[PDB]
Amino acid sequence: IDARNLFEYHCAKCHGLTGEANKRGKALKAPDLCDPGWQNSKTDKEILYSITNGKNKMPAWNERLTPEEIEALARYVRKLS
Ligand code: HEC
Ligand SMILES: [Cl-]
Repeated sequence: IDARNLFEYHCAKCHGLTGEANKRGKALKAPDLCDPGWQNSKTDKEILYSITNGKNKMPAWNERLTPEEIEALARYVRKLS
């Protein structure tokens, strides 16, 4: 699975290509995925859950993405630090 490319289409809209949240993401109170501080405040089961189910006001991706695709993405979110 090409998790980078799934990410940049689906996700980079808010988190930015590098995972520093851009002005769209900042305005929605997005975190900086790229931040080691943030990365260390979450687990993988937490990340997988939030992509699958949505997080506070944010929608779930388990319609548009397969479980496989969500896992690759979770592993990709980790590669941004
Ligand atoms: C804006 C329109 C977003 C898009 C598109 C995606 N995400 Fe997101 N994400 C966004 C916000 C505003 C937040 C914070 C929500 C809050 O109230 O805390 C998040 C959060 C995440 C997280 C962290 C989840 C957690 O429980 O802390 C992750 C791992 C994450 N987002 C990843 C992610 C992926 C993989 C996306 C594409 C499939 C994606 N997000 C889309 C804003 C937006
Ligand atoms: Cl999309």
